[PDB]
Amino acid sequence: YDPNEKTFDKILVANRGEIACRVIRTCKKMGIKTVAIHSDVDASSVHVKMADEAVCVGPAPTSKSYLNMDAIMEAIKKTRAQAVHPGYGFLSENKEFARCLAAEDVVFIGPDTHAIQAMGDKIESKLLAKKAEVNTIPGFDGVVKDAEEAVRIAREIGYPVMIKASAGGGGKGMRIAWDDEETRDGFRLSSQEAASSFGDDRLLIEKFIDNPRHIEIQVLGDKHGNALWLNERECSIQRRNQKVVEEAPSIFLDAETRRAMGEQAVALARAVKYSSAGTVEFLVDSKKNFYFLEMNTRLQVEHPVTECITGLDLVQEMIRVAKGYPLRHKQADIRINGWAVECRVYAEDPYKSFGLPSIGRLSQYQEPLHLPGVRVDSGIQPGSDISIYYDPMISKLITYGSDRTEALKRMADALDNYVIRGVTHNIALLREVIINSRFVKGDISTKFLSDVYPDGFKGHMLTKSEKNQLLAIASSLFVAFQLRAQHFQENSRMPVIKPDIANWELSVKLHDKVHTVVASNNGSVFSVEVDGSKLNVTSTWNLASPLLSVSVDGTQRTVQCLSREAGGNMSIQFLGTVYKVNILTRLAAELNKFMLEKVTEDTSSVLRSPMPGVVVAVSVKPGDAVAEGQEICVIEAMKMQNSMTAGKTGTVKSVHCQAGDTVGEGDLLVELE
Amino acid sequence: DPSDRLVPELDTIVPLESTKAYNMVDIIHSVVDEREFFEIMPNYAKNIIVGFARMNGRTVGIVGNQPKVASGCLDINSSVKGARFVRFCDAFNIPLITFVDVPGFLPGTAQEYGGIIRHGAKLLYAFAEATVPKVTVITRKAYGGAYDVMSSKHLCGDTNYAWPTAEIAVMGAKGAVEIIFKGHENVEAAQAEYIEKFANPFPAAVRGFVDDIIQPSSTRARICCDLDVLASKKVQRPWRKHANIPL
Amino acid sequence: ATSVNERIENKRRTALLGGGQRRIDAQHKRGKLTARERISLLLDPGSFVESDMFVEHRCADFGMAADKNKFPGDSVVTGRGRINGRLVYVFSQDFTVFGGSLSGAHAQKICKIMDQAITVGAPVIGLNDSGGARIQEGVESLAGYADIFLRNVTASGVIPQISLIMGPCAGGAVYSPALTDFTFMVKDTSYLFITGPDVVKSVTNEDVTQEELGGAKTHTTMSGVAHRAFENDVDALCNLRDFFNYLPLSSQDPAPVRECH
Ligand SMILES: CCC(=O)SCCNC(=O)CCNC(=O)[C@H](O)C(C)(C)COP(=O)(O)OP(=O)(O)OC[C@H]1O[C@@H](n2cnc3c(N)ncnc32)[C@H](O)[C@@H]1OP(=O)(O)O
Ligand SMILES: Nc1ncnc2c1ncn2[C@@H]1O[C@H](COP(=O)(O)OP(=O)(O)OP(=O)(O)O)[C@@H](O)[C@H]1O
Ligand SMILES: *C(=O)CCCC[C@@H]1SC[C@@H]2NC(=O)N[C@@H]21
Ligand SMILES: [Mg+2]
Repeated sequence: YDPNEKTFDKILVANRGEIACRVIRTCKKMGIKTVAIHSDVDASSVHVKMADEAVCVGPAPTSKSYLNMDAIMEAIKKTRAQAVHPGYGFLSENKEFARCLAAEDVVFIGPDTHAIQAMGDKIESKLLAKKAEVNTIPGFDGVVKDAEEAVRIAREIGYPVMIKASAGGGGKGMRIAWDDEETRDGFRLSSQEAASSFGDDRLLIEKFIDNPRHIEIQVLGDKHGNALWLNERECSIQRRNQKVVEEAPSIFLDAETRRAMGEQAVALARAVKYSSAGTVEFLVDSKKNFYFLEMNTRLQVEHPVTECITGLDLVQEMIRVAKGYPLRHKQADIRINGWAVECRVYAEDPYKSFGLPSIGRLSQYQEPLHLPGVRVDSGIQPGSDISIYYDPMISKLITYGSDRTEALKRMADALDNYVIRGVTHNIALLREVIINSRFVKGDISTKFLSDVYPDGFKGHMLTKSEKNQLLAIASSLFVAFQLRAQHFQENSRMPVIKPDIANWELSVKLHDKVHTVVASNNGSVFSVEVDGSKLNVTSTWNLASPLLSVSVDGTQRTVQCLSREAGGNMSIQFLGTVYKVNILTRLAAELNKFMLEKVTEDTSSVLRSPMPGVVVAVSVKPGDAVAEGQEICVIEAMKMQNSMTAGKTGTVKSVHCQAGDTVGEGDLLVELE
Repeated sequence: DPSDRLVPELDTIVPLESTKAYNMVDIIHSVVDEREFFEIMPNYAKNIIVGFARMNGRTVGIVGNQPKVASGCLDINSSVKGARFVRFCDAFNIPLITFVDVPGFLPGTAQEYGGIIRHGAKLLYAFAEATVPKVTVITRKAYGGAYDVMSSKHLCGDTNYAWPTAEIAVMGAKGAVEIIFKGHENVEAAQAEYIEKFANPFPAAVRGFVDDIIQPSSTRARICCDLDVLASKKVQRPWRKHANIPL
Repeated sequence: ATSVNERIENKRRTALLGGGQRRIDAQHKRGKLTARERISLLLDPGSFVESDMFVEHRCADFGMAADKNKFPGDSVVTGRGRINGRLVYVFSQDFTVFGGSLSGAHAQKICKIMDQAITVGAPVIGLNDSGGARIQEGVESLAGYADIFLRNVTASGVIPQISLIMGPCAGGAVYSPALTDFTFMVKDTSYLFITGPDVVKSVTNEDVTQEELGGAKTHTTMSGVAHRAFENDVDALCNLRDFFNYLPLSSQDPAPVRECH
């Protein structure tokens, strides 16, 4: 971070979230004044209060705040901005933004307009790759307009078929077809989808490849023609075609393949004249047959993982090459210095479609910065709220180490000490995928999340020893709370006679099983007998801290007590998964048998709102005897459209999901019969 | 739960613009020890919250307004519910903590025919008679006589705080302007003068009606310390067999 | 689009700066401290809780309605703190703002502190340096003095009152220290007289300076008004901290018992 050389004096970031905080921090490292833009809602964000000066750019929605380009130029000309940084998404890869910035004296930190035009659509990128000795996925070249021609082309190219619309992208418009009839099915359904979404109708048919491990290469170039490749990243684990867990050093590849990929990527960058930092993505199969997938002319969200193995700051290099300085590193300097794995903590519910986005404020928020080998990139803070207008992004958690196993151990420790209260996160899913057997071994693929959980995410299937440990921890916590309840101050008028309970007999109900537990206290150590098995739990027993560190039979565990009730209910986060238990005294448990259960009037035939959002399409009508699997309605929520189906055949009695309305979670809208 | 624990989540809990509501139960949970709160009458008179909590291990009674329900207005049911709890807490030496966000009393002919005056007087009596230490925090607003009913400084209150988003006024700004500037025929410059002159905690702070304007994130540490010094509070009142509550 | 937070910020800054930076410098050049650092030296570190920071005077006569005559705090800093772990209520007059002379808001703040102390049962320590009463304030200054005197008499024998004169107290500001249990002065910088030397020369036709008329020596040697005299402000504050440990917090408490070796 040498400030001796001449550098810009004012930079205006044109993005929000954690990337805005990261770029602001990097600018502040070099002693550069930083300007930030925000909507009305984000006036109290961390990035606006960390930047030097903040400017409102319109109302809350992205269309009138972060897509109001004229507002961006107005803010720039108000603030005397020398440069501008778009981060990722939004206006990062807009040709009109680039030409408007070039019209003024402001300089755009990133790729030039030519690269954006070249990489905007798949046809031009594919032909440029073909003429630049780049391997590509086999198939027909050009836009297919006839269904019969499409199925014939599928016949020549091969039995597997994939259809993807030209341009657009971002996890939509991609379909898989198998047979010729299925080929034409995919053809016209993709035509309809493209017409509805973008209207280009430029869908492309190509030879689909199974087990397409998603690897990528980070390329960095300057205006002088020098370009380098920054090792590689592995980003195969996805759901709905978005990465959630990704790792820089790909264990699948070796040294020679990595060198070949780097040389090919730098050759492609030279061919396209890429003078900025970008990513090139490849789909490697089981036989190490590399295939060009796409090249992103913007900073990647997973850039921190590849900037720690190389031990460099990428945003500083991006700013330097935007200024025009030559690269100060060569290909021989790029070296691997360990291992790095990082995950994307979202505001989603993993039990619904591998993450259903949710909303709410943050009552409690704490990050494990004190743990070794932990790096957190978050654009939120205690008190921040998650709206239905932006991506349900919470944080990026990065762990670096000497090798894969130690880095994964640090990562699991980092999740175990991550405190979020107020919204529903996907920490359990990340924990499960990072402690999976095949993930540890290395055998992973694109459809890993789909085929490991065929029926959807269910949570941690804890074993017998882990179940005993959890039961012992819960019983010890219950006894500790009961003992703390008896510590009053001295009265001197009515002295307190403390009860003398040698052993606590408890009936812990977990899932649908009742366990008999005997708990004894000896100072700070609890001896717990669960169904004859003996365990020792030792801890400081701080009942106020959100995180509790305990030792069970010499094994260290971290526990979060999400909730507790006087009736016995207790929700505890164990191994990243929230378990609900019911702890009762033996006398109370035996007296509970004589007591009637409360009738619940929710025996199916109820269609509430799984997530809060705006209804965009309704496919039901009062009196419709729709069958199972029929979509009740379509809900849009913060960059995701979900069409929940029907679990059983029934006749709709009343429809309360009027079109163009916002509904919260659990809003009953259809009651079938 | 440490006494000096900060609560930064409360720095933006109150919306910047007035017509939006928020949950006072969130503030109560954030302030009290271990975020534990035993609510009394949770399903009756939802526009007011009364309950028991602990600060630094000492039991306290929490009374607050609910902007979610009825926009925080006061009515008969809420007045009685608050008054009985305040009377009990005062009778059994339990400190009182109040969170004030009220636009006044709920209007209508149903409230007048039900005796809203008597029950408002019940609540005002309950707060005024209390001898136990009382701490008051004004979150967003306190308009009219309700500001007096919510344990103001002049009811022998012990400590009063105001958040930076608070405002204490006689009545609504529009109503005050239209009732004071009838003969001036100005509704634009006078409105701005009133808005950026009296829609703020500064008139009360200058008048000394609030001891300080505190950042919300420091409210808990600001309260516990007060409860340390008010534990030995003792006052004397004229002798009487019993007073005549306006029941 | 409201700047109320920023207004709070500059009001806090102005109240902390008192009556001005260059006036603070002039007040330092005569070997004296300001009220805020005086309180910071007197009390335990990180224990001062201030009250009525944003209170100023009401006067609208003789041109005090102007924005230049509106000082938040209004020539007095009032609050509570701890000495060696024991609670105490303190007020310090600010000689910068209008010479420290008392007005309605000044007496209101002192009366509020005294009422809180008598309700809780804690001693009151008052650092006094004021030129008298604001003449343009009117009879409100006399009302404030009468309220202070009434609270001093009512609390006499209930809680210990300690007065430390660290500046030129004159006029009606001298009756409050004499109405407390103990009166302490600082040498060569604090004066205590009902009437100034110029009026004495005008009336009785004799020449005396302030030092021999109301200085620390003439009140600790021949007048019997003050009980002790200290070299400077720091020494006086340290000695008052030492002296506070002897006294009980209230008349309901027995004599303090410390650890004896
Ligand atoms: C019960 C009835 C009463 O209270 S009789 C009040 C006393 N009668 C007077 O005329 C005040 C005379 N006393 C003083 O001026 C100073 O306090 C004395 C004791 C002389 C201190 O000496 P010295 O350092 O020279 O004062 P100074 O020239 O620096 O004056 C500083 C500012 O203080 C102010 N000040 C003081 N007393 C009042 C007062 N009662 N009312 C209004 N203002 C007062 C003065 O205005 C003076 O203002 P400035 O900063 O010099 O412009
Ligand atoms: N030809 C293909 N064969 C197999 N899987 C493919 C193929 N093309 C795409 N995929 C799958 O679809 C995913 C989406 O890839 P891609 O990066 O092109 O999508 P995008 O989000 O639209 O683009 P970008 O991130 O470059 O803006 C890939 O990660 C891969 O899992
Ligand atoms: C919107 O407010 C945030 C946009 C987030 C972009 C996401 S994440 C990375 C993917 N790449 C892209 O262009 N959209 C997707
Ligand atoms: Mg891509």
